[PDB]
Amino acid sequence: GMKNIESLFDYSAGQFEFIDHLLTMGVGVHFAALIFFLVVSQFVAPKYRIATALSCIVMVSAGLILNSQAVMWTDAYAYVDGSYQLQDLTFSNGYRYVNWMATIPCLLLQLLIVLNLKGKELFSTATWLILAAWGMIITGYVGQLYEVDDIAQLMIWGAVSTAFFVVMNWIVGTKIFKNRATMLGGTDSTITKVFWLMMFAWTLYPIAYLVPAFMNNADGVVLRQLLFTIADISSKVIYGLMITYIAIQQSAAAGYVPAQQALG
Amino acid sequence: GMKNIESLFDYSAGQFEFIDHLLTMGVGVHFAALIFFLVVSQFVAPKYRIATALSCIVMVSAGLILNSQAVMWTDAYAYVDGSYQLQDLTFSNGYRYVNWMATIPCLLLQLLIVLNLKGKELFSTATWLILAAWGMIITGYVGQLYEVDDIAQLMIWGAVSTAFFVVMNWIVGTKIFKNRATMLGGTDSTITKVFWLMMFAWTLYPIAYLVPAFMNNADGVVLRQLLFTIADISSKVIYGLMITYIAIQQSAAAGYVPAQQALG
Amino acid sequence: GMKNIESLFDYSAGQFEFIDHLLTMGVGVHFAALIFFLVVSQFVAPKYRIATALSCIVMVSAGLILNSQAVMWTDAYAYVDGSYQLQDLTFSNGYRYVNWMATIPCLLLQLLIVLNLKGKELFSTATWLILAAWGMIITGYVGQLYEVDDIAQLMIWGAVSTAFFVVMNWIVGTKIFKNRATMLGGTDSTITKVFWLMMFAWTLYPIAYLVPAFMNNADGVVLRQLLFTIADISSKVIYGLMITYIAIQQSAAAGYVPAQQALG
Amino acid sequence: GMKNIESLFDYSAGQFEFIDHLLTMGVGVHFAALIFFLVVSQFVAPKYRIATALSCIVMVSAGLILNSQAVMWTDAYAYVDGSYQLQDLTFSNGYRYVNWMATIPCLLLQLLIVLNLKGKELFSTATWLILAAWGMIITGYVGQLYEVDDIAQLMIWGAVSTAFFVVMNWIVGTKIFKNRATMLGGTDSTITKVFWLMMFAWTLYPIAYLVPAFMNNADGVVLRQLLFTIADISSKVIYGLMITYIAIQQSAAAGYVPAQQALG
Amino acid sequence: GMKNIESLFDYSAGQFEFIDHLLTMGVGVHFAALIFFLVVSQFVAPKYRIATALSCIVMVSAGLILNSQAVMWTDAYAYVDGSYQLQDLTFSNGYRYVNWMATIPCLLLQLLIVLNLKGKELFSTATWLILAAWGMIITGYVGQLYEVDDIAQLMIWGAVSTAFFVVMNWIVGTKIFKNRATMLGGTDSTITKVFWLMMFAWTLYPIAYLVPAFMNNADGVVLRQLLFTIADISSKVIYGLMITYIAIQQSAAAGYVPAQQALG
Ligand SMILES: CCCCCCCCCCCCCCCCCC(=O)OC[C@H](COP(=O)([O-])OCC[N+](C)(C)C)OC(=O)CCCCCCCCCCCCCCCCC
Ligand SMILES: CC1=C(/C=C/C(C)=C/C=C/C(C)=C/C=C/C=C(C)/C=C/C=C(C)/C=C/C=C(C)/C=C/[C@H](O)C(C)(C)O)C(C)(C)C[C@H](O)C1
Ligand SMILES: CC1=C(/C=C/C(C)=C/C=C/C(C)=C/C=C/C=C(C)/C=C/C=C(C)/C=C/C=C(C)/C=C/[C@H](O)C(C)(C)O)C(C)(C)C[C@H](O)C1
Ligand SMILES: CC1=C(/C=C/C(C)=C/C=C/C(C)=C/C=C/C=C(C)/C=C/C=C(C)/C=C/C=C(C)/C=C/[C@H](O)C(C)(C)O)C(C)(C)C[C@H](O)C1
Ligand SMILES: CC1=C(/C=C/C(C)=C/C=C/C(C)=C/C=C/C=C(C)/C=C/C=C(C)/C=C/C=C(C)/C=C/[C@H](O)C(C)(C)O)C(C)(C)C[C@H](O)C1
Ligand SMILES: CC1=C(/C=C/C(C)=C/C=C/C(C)=C/C=C/C=C(C)/C=C/C=C(C)/C=C/C=C(C)/C=C/[C@H](O)C(C)(C)O)C(C)(C)C[C@H](O)C1
Ligand SMILES: CCCCCCCCCCCC(=O)OC[C@H](COP(=O)(O)OCC[N+](C)(C)C)OC(=O)CCCCCCCCCCC
Ligand SMILES: CCCCCCCCCCCC(=O)OC[C@H](COP(=O)(O)OCC[N+](C)(C)C)OC(=O)CCCCCCCCCCC
Ligand SMILES: CCCCCCCCCCCC(=O)OC[C@H](COP(=O)(O)OCC[N+](C)(C)C)OC(=O)CCCCCCCCCCC
Ligand SMILES: *C/C=C(C)/C=C/C=C(C)/C=C/C1=C(C)CCCC1(C)C
Ligand SMILES: *C/C=C(C)/C=C/C=C(C)/C=C/C1=C(C)CCCC1(C)C
Ligand SMILES: *C/C=C(C)/C=C/C=C(C)/C=C/C1=C(C)CCCC1(C)C
Ligand SMILES: *C/C=C(C)/C=C/C=C(C)/C=C/C1=C(C)CCCC1(C)C
Ligand SMILES: *C/C=C(C)/C=C/C=C(C)/C=C/C1=C(C)CCCC1(C)C
Ligand SMILES: CCCCCCCCCCCCCCCCCC
Ligand SMILES: CCCCCCCCCCCCCCCC
Ligand SMILES: CCCCCCCCCCCCCCCC
Ligand SMILES: CCCCCCCCCCCCCCCC
Ligand SMILES: CCCCCCCCCCCCCCCC
Ligand SMILES: CCCCCCCCCCCCCCCC
Ligand SMILES: CCCCCCCCCCCCCC
Ligand SMILES: CCCCCCCCCCCCCC
Ligand SMILES: CCCCCCCCCC
Ligand SMILES: [Cl-]
Ligand SMILES: [Cl-]
Ligand SMILES: [Cl-]
Ligand SMILES: [Cl-]
Ligand SMILES: [Cl-]
Ligand SMILES: [Cl-]
Ligand SMILES: [Cl-]
Ligand SMILES: [Cl-]
Ligand SMILES: [Cl-]
Repeated sequence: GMKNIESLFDYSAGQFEFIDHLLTMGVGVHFAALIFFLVVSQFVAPKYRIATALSCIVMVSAGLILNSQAVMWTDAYAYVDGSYQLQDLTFSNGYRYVNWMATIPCLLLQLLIVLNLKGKELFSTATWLILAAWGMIITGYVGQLYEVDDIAQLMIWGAVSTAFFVVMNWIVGTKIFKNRATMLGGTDSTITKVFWLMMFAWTLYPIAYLVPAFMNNADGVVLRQLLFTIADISSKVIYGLMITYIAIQQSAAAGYVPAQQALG
Repeated sequence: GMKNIESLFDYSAGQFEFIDHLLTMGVGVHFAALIFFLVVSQFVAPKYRIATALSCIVMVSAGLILNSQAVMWTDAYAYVDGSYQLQDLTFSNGYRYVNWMATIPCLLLQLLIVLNLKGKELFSTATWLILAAWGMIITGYVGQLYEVDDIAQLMIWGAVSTAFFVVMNWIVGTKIFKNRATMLGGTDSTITKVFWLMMFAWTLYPIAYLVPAFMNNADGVVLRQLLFTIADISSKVIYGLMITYIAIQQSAAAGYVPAQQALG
Repeated sequence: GMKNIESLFDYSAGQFEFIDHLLTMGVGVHFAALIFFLVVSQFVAPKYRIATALSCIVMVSAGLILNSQAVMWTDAYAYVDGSYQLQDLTFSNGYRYVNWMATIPCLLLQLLIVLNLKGKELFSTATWLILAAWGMIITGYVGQLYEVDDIAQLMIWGAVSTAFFVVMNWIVGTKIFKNRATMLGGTDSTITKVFWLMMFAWTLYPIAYLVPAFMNNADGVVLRQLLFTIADISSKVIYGLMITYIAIQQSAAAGYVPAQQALG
Repeated sequence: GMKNIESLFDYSAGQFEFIDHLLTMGVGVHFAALIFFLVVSQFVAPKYRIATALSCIVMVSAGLILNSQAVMWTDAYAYVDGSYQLQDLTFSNGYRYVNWMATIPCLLLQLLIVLNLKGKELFSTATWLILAAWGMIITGYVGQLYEVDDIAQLMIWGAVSTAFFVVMNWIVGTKIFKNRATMLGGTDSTITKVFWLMMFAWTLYPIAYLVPAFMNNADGVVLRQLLFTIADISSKVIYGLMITYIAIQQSAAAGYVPAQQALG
Repeated sequence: GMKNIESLFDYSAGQFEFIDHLLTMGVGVHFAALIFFLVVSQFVAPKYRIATALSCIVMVSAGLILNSQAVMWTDAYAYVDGSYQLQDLTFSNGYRYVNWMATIPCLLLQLLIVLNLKGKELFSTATWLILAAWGMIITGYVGQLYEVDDIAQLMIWGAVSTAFFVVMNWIVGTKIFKNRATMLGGTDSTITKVFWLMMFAWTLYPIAYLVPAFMNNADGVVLRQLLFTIADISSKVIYGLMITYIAIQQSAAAGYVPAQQALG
C-alpha cells in the first residue's frame, strides 16, 4: 500500500521527537534567513540584486514545505502503548521532490548572475541547467515510488537521475572554473569554496535517496531526515549567505557606495 | 449528492499523495514569487509599476486559495483499509472558479499597461475584457455544477463559456499585435512569447473542465489536479516574470536609471 | 436557543460549498488589496497618504474577520446523511457587526481627507460621522439578536438603525456635493462615481439584514452571504481603489512628482 | 480546581457568541493599527520615531495574546443541550496579565519620549515606572488566583497592586503637568487629553479585576470581557494614535519636512 | 519510555495555566521585538547594520520555536478529573536545544561586530566561537536524553557541555575587555553591562538543565519553564536592544547623520 518507508515503522519517543526537533528547526532557519536577505539586499548593487532576491524565493518556498512536513509528522502519528504509530494519514518525502522543481532553478540562476554571465551566454546556460535539473528531479520522484515495493526499480531510476546530475554538475563546474578569474573584489577565492559547498551539500540528497536500499528501518528513517536537514541548511541558507557575500564584495569593487559603506 | 467527481472516488496512497504534493508546491511558489515581485519593483519606472503591483495581487490571492484547497484535501479524506476515503467534508474545485473573478482581471490589466495603452483606450479595453471574463467564469461555474449529474449540461454551459473566452482572446490578440511595434527596449520579441504562453497556459483550463466528460475516475482526478497546477504556475507566476521583465526593459529604454543599473 | 437563522438549517453540498467558496474568496481579495495599497502609497503625496493608510487598516481588519467566518463555517457543520448539518458550535454574523465599529470610521475618514476638508471642519465632521455610525451599528447588532425569535423586534431596531444611516448619508452627500468643485486633477467627476458606489454598496447591508423577514430558509442564507460578499468587495476594496486613484490625481495636480511620474 | 470564574459557568448562545465577537474584533484592530503605524512612521522625525516604533511593539504583542484567547474560547467550550459548556481545557485571563509585563513599559516609555524628557531624567523616570508597573502586575496576577477560592485574598492583593498603580499614576501625572509647557506645535492641549484618556482607560482594568467580587455569574463574565476590550482599544490603539499625532505635530514644529508636508 | 520529565506529571489547572501563560507571552515578545529592530535599523550605519539584522534572525527563529512549544503544550494535555494529564503526544524541550545551533552563533557574531573586530580577527574568532557553541549544544542535547533514565549520565554530559561553555565565555570575555577601550560614543560603559547581562542570562540555561537532578516534580517543571522564559527574554530580546543601542551610539560618533538625528 505505502510508498515510503517512513510509514512502515513505529518510533520510540526519542526517535519520533528527534525528527520533530529537526523538522521544526528547519522551518525557522528558512524564515529567519528570509528577513536577513531582505535587510542586506540594500547593500548589493542592482546589477546583482536579482541574486539576493532569488535567495528570498528559495527561503519562502523551502520554509513552507518544511512547515507542511513538520505538521504532517505530528498528525500522522500518535503515541500508543509506548510507541508512536501511524494513524489514518501517511507521511511521505515527495513534498520535497516536487518543490525542487522550483527551487533548484533558483539556486542555479543565482550562481550564474554572480559569475557575471550575461546575455546569450546567461540565457543558454540557464536553459540547459533547468532542463537537466527537471530531468534529474522527475526521474528521482518516480524512482522513490519504488522504495517499499521494488528496490531494483529504485536503483534503475536512480541511475538515470544520476546521469542528469552529472551533466548538471559538469556545466556548473565548467562555468565556475572558466569565470573565476574575472571575479571582482577577491571573490575568485570565495567562489571556489562555493563550488565545494555545492559538491558536498548536493551529494547528501542521493545518499538520502539510497537509505531504503541500505538501512530499511526506523534508524534509517532518522538518518534520512537528518541528511535532508543538513543538506537543506547547507545547500540553501549557507549557500545563499555565500552568494550574497560575493555579491556585496563585487558591488563594492564596482564602486557601489552602499556596498563600500557596508564593508567600512 | 456531490457536485464534483473528486468526491466520488477512493484514492491509492500514491494518487492521494501525489495530489497533496502538487497542491502544497503551488502554495509556496505563489508566496515566494510575491517576495520576488516586491524586491524587483524598485527597478520598474512608476509609469509601469502598477503592472508589477498587480502581480503581487495575483500571487497573494491565488496563493491563499491553493492553501485552502491543500488543507481541505487532507481534511476531507482519511486512510482506511488501505485507501484514502471521503469523511464528513467534501472536496470541490469551485474555490478556483470564484477566485478567477478577481485574478483574471488583474492578469489582463497588467498586459494592457506594458502594451503602453493609455486613457480612453486603456479604460475601454479594460472594461470589455473584464465583462468578457466575468461572463466566461460565471457560466463556467454553473456548468461545473453538472459534472457528476449531467454531462449534457456541463457541455452546454461549457460552450457558452467558450464563447466568452474566444471574444476575450480576440481582443487580447488584436491589442498585442497592433501595439507590438511601439514596444520599447526590443520587447516586441518578448511580448510575442507572452501571447503564445497565454494561448498554451489558458487553454489548459477548459481541458481540465472536460475531464469528467472523458476520464471519470481517480486517474482523471489526478490529471485534472496536475493540469490546474501547471496552468497556475504558467499563467500567473511565469507570465508575471515575463511582464516584469518587459516592464524593466522598457523602463530602461525610457531612461529610468534604476532600471538601467539593474541591466548593467 | 439560536440567534441567527444560519444555525437553523441543513444545507445541500452545493449550497454549503457555494457559501464556502464566497467566504474563501473574500479573505484573499482583502489581503491582496492590502499589498497593492502599500506598493502604490509611494505615489500619493504625504498630505493625502493617510487616506491610503486607512485603506490598509480596513483591508487587514476585514480580511481577518472573513478569515474567522470562513473557518467557523467549516467547523460548525459536517456532511452527514447527504446534507451538511450543525455540530457542537454555532455560526453567526455578529462578527461582522462588531468589526464595523472600527472599519466604518476608517472608510468615512478617508473620504473626508480626499475631499480636502481641513482643521475644525475635518474634526467636527469626523466626530458627528463616527457617532452616527456607532449609533447605526449598535442598534443593528441588538436588532439581529431577534432574527429567530421576534421579527417585530428585528424591524423596530432596524428602523432606529436606519435613522442613523440616513443622517450619516446626509452629512456625506452634503460634504461631497459642496466640495466637489474644489477637487483637483479632474476628480470632481470621479468623486461623484464614488458617492453612487457608496449608495449602492452600503444599501446591500440593510437588505441582508432583512432576509430573515422575507426569505427564512437555506436559500435566504445563501442570498445573505452573497450580498455580504459583494457589499464587502464594493464598499471596501473597490471604494478603496477609487479613493487612491483620486488621491494620486490630486497629488499630481498639486505638483508631487512621484504622482506625476506614476501618471506619465 | 479552577482559578477563574469564566470556567465555572455555562453560557447561552448569545452570551457565548457576544464574547467571541469581542475577542475576534480586538485581534484585528491591533493588527490593523500595526500597518497604519508603519506607514505613518515616515512622517515622524527620527528624534521621536522610537515612540511610533513602541506602538508597533504593543500592537503585535497584544494582538497575538488576543488571538490566543479567541482560539481558546472556542476550544474550551462546546454547544451541548442548548448551552455552551466547558470541555477538557480551561479558559483563563492570566494571558493578559503576563503580557502587560512587556506592554505596560512600552506604553509608558512612548509618553516620556514625546514629553521630550532626555538623558538622566529619561532613564531614571523609565526605571521607576517599570518597577512600579512590574510591582502592580505581579501582585495583580497572584491576586486573581483567588477569584474562585478566596475573595478576601483577591481584595488584599488588589490593595497592594493598587498601591503601585497610584505611585505610577503620580509619577506620570507629575511629568505630564511639569512638561506640558515645553511641548511644541500646540500639543500642550493634546497631551492633556492623553492624560485623561489614560485615567479613564487604565481604570477599567481594576474594575474588571473586581467583577468576581460583585457579579459572580455569566453576566459578569460578559461584562468583564467587554471591559477588557474597550480598555485594550482605548489604552493601546487610541492612545497610540494620539501619541503619533503629537509626535507629528512636534516634528513639524521642529522643522522636519516630511512632517510639514504630511500636515500641508 | 519518556525522555523528559515534563511528560511524567499531572498538573493542577493553576500550574498548567501558568506555563501556558509563560509560553504564550514569549512568542509575542519575540515577534514584537522583530518589528522594532526593523524600524530602528535605519538609524544604524551600514558598517554595523549586520548586527541589527542578526537580531532579526534570532527573533524570528526563537519566536517560531516558542510558538511550536506553546501549541504542543495545549495539545499534549487535557483536563480530566480535575487535573491536566498527558494524552497521545509527548512534550519535550529538545526543540530549543536544536534551535540554539542557529541562534547562539547569531548572538555571538552580533557582539563581535559592535566590538569593531574586522578581517582575520573577525573570522578567526567567529569560527572558534561557533565550534565551541556547537560543542556545548550537541553534548547538552545528548545529556538531556537521560533526564528520566539516568541522572548520572545527565551530569556527565553536563560536565562536558560546561567545558565548552567555559571556553566560549573565556573568548568572549577576553575580546570584550581587550576592545572596550576603542569603543566609540561612550559605549565602553555600555558594553560592560552587556557582558554582565550575558553572564546572568546565559547561566540560567545550565540551571534549567539541572532541575531533574534537584526538583523532579511538577513544581520543578514550572520552575524550568519560568527559567527558560526569563533567559530567552534576557538573552535575546534585551541583549538585542542593548547591542542596537550600542550600534546607534557608535554610528553617531562615526558621523552617520540618521543616527545623530535619532539621538537629537
Ligand atoms: C521588545 C519587548 C519589550 C521589552 C520587554 C521587557 C520590557 C522592558 C524590560 C526592561 C528594559 C529593557 C532594557 C532596556 C533596553 C536597553 C537600554 C539601552 O538602550 O541601553 C542600555 C542602557 C545604557 O546604559 P549606559 O551604560 O549607556 O548608561 C546609561 C545611559 N545614560 C548615561 C544616558 C543614563 O543601560 C541600561 O539601561 C541597562 C539596561 C539593563 C537591562 C537589565 C534588564 C534585564 C533583566 C530583566 C528581566 C526581565 C525579563 C522577563 C520579564 C520582561 C517582560 C517581558
Ligand atoms: C542514486 C544512485 C546512484 C548515485 C549515487 C551517488 C552518491 C551519486 C553521486 C554522484 C556525484 C557525487 C557526482 C558528482 C559529480 C561531479 C562532477 C560531474 C564534477 C564535475 C566537475 C567539473 C566538470 C569541473 C570542471 C572544471 C573545469 C572545467 C576547470 C578545471 C580546472 O580547475 C582549471 C580550468 C581551473 O584548470 C548510484 C548508487 C551510483 C547508482 C544508483 O543506481 C542510483
Ligand atoms: C469546454 C468545452 C469546449 C471548449 C473546449 C476547449 C478546449 C476550448 C478551447 C478553445 C480555445 C483554445 C480557444 C482559443 C482561442 C484563441 C483565439 C480566439 C485566438 C485569437 C487570436 C487572435 C484574435 C489574434 C489576432 C491577431 C491579429 C488581429 C493580428 C494578427 C497579425 O499579426 C496581423 C498584424 C497581420 O494582423 C468545447 C469542446 C468547444 C465545447 C464543449 O461542449 C465544452
Ligand atoms: C432595515 C430596515 C429598513 C431600512 C431598509 C433600507 C433598505 C434602508 C435604505 C435606506 C436608504 C437607501 C437610505 C439612503 C439615504 C440617502 C440619503 C440620505 C441621501 C442623501 C443625499 C444628500 C444629502 C445629497 C445632498 C446634496 C446636496 C446638499 C447638494 C446638492 C447639489 O446638487 C449641489 C451640487 C449644488 O450642492 C426599513 C425597511 C425602512 C424599515 C425596517 O423596519 C428596517
Ligand atoms: C482593585 C481594588 C481596589 C481599587 C480598584 C480601583 C477601581 C482603583 C482605582 C484607582 C484609581 C482611579 C487611581 C487613580 C489614581 C490617580 C492618580 C494617582 C493621579 C495622579 C495625578 C497627579 C499626580 C497629577 C499631578 C498634577 C500636578 C503635580 C500639577 C498640576 C498643575 O495643574 C500644574 C503643574 C500644571 O500647574 C480597591 C477598592 C481600592 C481595593 C480593593 O481591595 C482592590
Ligand atoms: C550543568 C552542569 C554543570 C555546570 C553547571 C553550571 C551552573 C555552570 C555555570 C558555569 C559558569 C557560570 C561559567 C562561567 C564562566 C565565566 C567565564 C569563563 C568568564 C570569563 C571572563 C573572562 C575571561 C574575562 C576576562 C577579562 C580580561 C582578560 C580583562 C583584562 C583586562 O581588564 C584588560 C586590560 C584586557 O581590559 C556542573 C555542575 C559544573 C557539572 C554538572 O555535572 C553539569
Ligand atoms: C528562474 C526564476 C526567476 C527568473 C528571473 C525573472 C526575471 C525578471 C526580473 C528581471 C530583472 C532584470 O534586470 O533582468 C535582467 C537579467 C538579464 O539581463 P542582464 O543580467 O542585465 O544581462 C546584461 C546583458 N544584456 C543587456 C544583453 C541582457 O535578467 C535575468 O537574469 C533573466 C533571467 C534569464 C534566465 C531565464 C531562463 C529561461 C528558462 C527557460 C527554460 C524552461
Ligand atoms: C479613525 C481612525 C483615525 C486615525 C487618524 C489619526 C492618526 C494620526 C496620524 C497623523 C497623521 C497626520 O497627518 O495628522 C494630521 C491629519 C490631518 O489633520 P490636520 O493636517 O491637522 O488638519 C489640517 C490642519 N490645518 C487647518 C491647521 C492645516 O489628522 C487627521 O487626519 C486627524 C483625523 C481626525 C480625527 C477624528 C477624531 C474624531 C474622534 C471622535 C470620537 C467619538
Ligand atoms: C528595570 C529596567 C529599567 C531600564 C529601563 C531603560 C530605559 C530606556 C532607555 C531609553 C531608551 C529610549 O527610549 O531612547 C534611547 C535613546 C534616547 O537617548 P537620548 O537621551 O535622547 O540621547 C541624547 C543624549 N544626551 C541626553 C546626553 C543629550 O534614543 C535612541 O536613539 C536609541 C534607539 C533605540 C535603542 C533601543 C532601546 C529602546 C528600548 C525600549 C524598550 C523598553
Ligand atoms: C534545496 C534543494 C536542493 C539543492 C536539491 C537537490 C537535489 C538533488 C541534487 C537530487 C538528486 C537526486 C539524484 C542525483 C539521484 C536520486 C534522486 C535525486 C532526485 C535525489
Ligand atoms: C490564473 C487563472 C487563470 C488564468 C484562469 C483561466 C481560466 C479560463 C481561461 C477558463 C476557461 C473556461 C472555459 C473556456 C470553458 C469551461 C469553463 C472555463 C471557465 C474553465
Ligand atoms: C465594510 C462595511 C460597511 C461599509 C458596512 C456598512 C453597514 C451598514 C450601512 C449597516 C446598516 C444597517 C442599517 C441601516 C439597518 C439595519 C442594520 C444595519 C446595521 C445592517
Ligand atoms: C494594555 C494594557 C494596560 C494599559 C494595562 C493596564 C493594567 C492595569 C492598570 C492593571 C491594574 C490592576 C490594579 C490597579 C489592581 C488590580 C490588579 C490589576 C493588575 C488589574
Ligand atoms: C537564546 C539561547 C541561548 C543564549 C542559549 C544558551 C545556552 C547555554 C549557555 C546552554 C548551556 C548548557 C550548559 C552549559 C550545560 C548544560 C547543557 C546546556 C546546553 C543547557
Ligand atoms: C441544491 C442547490 C444547488 C445549487 C447551489 C447554489 C448555486 C450557486 C450558483 C451561483 C452562480 C455563480 C456565481 C459565481 C460568481 C460569484 C460572485 C462573487
Ligand atoms: C534516544 C534515541 C534518539 C536518537 C537521536 C539522538 C541524536 C543525537 C545527536 C544530536 C544532534 C543535535 C543537533 C542536530 C543537527 C542539525
Ligand atoms: C509541476 C510538475 C510536477 C512534478 C512531476 C512529477 C512526476 C509525476 C509522475 C508520477 C505520478 C504519480 C501517480 C501515482 C503513482 C502510483
Ligand atoms: C466595543 C464593541 C461593542 C459594540 C457591540 C454592541 C453592543 C451589543 C449589545 C449587547 C448584547 C450582548 C448580550 C447578549 C445577550 C443575549
Ligand atoms: C516573564 C516573567 C513572568 C512573570 C509573570 C507574573 C509573576 C508570576 C507570579 C507567580 C505565581 C505563579 C503561580 C504558580 C501556580 C499556582
Ligand atoms: C574584569 C573581568 C571580569 C571577570 C570575570 C567574572 C566572570 C564571572 C561569571 C559568573 C557567572 C554568574 C553571573 C552573575 C550575573 C550577575
Ligand atoms: C576540480 C574539480 C573536480 C572535482 C570533482 C568533484 C567531485 C566531488 C565529490 C563529492 C564529495 C565531496 C564533498 C566535499
Ligand atoms: C491636575 C489634574 C489632577 C488629576 C486627578 C486624577 C483623578 C483620576 C480620576 C479617575 C479617572 C476617570 C476617567 C475619566
Ligand atoms: C518601586 C516603585 C517605586 C519607585 C519610586 C521612586 C521615586 C520616584 C520619584 C520620581
Ligand atoms: Cl547596479
Ligand atoms: Cl526545496
Ligand atoms: Cl515613470
Ligand atoms: Cl486564481
Ligand atoms: Cl504632501
Ligand atoms: Cl468589516
Ligand atoms: Cl530627528
Ligand atoms: Cl497586553
Ligand atoms: Cl557604514
